Amino acid sequence: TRPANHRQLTFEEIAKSAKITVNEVELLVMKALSVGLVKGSIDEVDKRVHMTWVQPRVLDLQQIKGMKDRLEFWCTDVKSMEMLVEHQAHDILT
Amino acid sequence: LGLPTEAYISVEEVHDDGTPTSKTFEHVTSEIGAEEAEEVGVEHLLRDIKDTTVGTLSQRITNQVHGLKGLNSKLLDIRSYLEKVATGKLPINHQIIYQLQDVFNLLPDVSLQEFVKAFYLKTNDQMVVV
Amino acid sequence: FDYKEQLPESAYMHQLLGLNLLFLLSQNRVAEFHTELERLPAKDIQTNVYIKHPVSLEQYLMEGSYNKVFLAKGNIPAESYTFFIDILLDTIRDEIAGCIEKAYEKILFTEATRILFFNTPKKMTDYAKKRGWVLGPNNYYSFASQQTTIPSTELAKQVIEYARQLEMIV
Repeated sequence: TRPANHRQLTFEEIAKSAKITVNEVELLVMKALSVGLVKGSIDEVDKRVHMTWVQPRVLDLQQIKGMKDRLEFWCTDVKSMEMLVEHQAHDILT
Repeated sequence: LGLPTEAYISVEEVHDDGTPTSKTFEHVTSEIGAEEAEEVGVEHLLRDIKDTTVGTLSQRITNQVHGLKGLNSKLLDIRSYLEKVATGKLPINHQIIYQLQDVFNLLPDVSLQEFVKAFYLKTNDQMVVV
Repeated sequence: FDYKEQLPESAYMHQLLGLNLLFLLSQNRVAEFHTELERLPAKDIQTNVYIKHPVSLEQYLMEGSYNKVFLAKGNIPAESYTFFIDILLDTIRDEIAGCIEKAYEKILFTEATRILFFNTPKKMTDYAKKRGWVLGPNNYYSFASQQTTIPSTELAKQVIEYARQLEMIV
């Protein structure tokens, strides 16, 4: 669920999630990484976990509508940057 | 945007998905290559409308613009497929959804401070060379 | 200033010249004030009192002795220099407020009252009801704490400009 912008999960977040105090979220994340569910690292000095992957699974129609919305945004950004570059460099495009 | 050839291999296997299985095609990676004796003919036929086999700044900028065009077209195709599958016209293809999930996992984070600093450092190096 | 030679000297002139200079101080038009000073004779700025007083007031203000410029209210060469001192008081308080703006992180109510001369303490909310830097009188007023992204579009604009200038035939 967390987007790549702020995929820095926190020990307190994982505590408010599946019920465990913050002294074994470390072990839980270790188990996840070892099994291969997720990838990344755990900065326990700052008490947060960096996730750079997730094992994909099967989704719901609403979970795909969310992906559709995210695409809509991405397409809009790409089109805007395309128009900007094309207009700016119009006089040198071959 | 793409090559004129699409390749398909007929695979019929019990879907680990657990869904009814039907003998259908599966996409195969395709490419265009040429013998040397075909490269000579191709180049001769294209001699009049050929591009330079070197990166001239105008052509490199044009290539970047074409890259943006291709990326936009591919994103539009994916969005249209997502529209159709969401509304219900098409069924949910699990491999498609897996690949899209992996793509969104693979999107970078460009607002990270440690990345912004390195980016400015490299931009300044390139600009001093320029 | 125009017909100096033909017209005779106006003894009742420097009073008004200083009055205009003080008005310029009050309106905070320092550039016009200094142009007027430059127009004026060099000797008069020191010999005379009518011109020297506005000059001294601006000197104190631009030196930063706000206490001194306040204390210099009494020495009015003539009664005409009245209500311009009051507009100047308003301008001085505005300048002090600007100092508090650009500096003085995290200021308090009592020191603000002492420094930025407000009216009676029951009216201490003045300039917070009007200038109102979203003060947020959190007892201490916090100064409302009043005071990382790549501009990729702008940088791409510049780089495309370089490419254009390199690739144009000229």
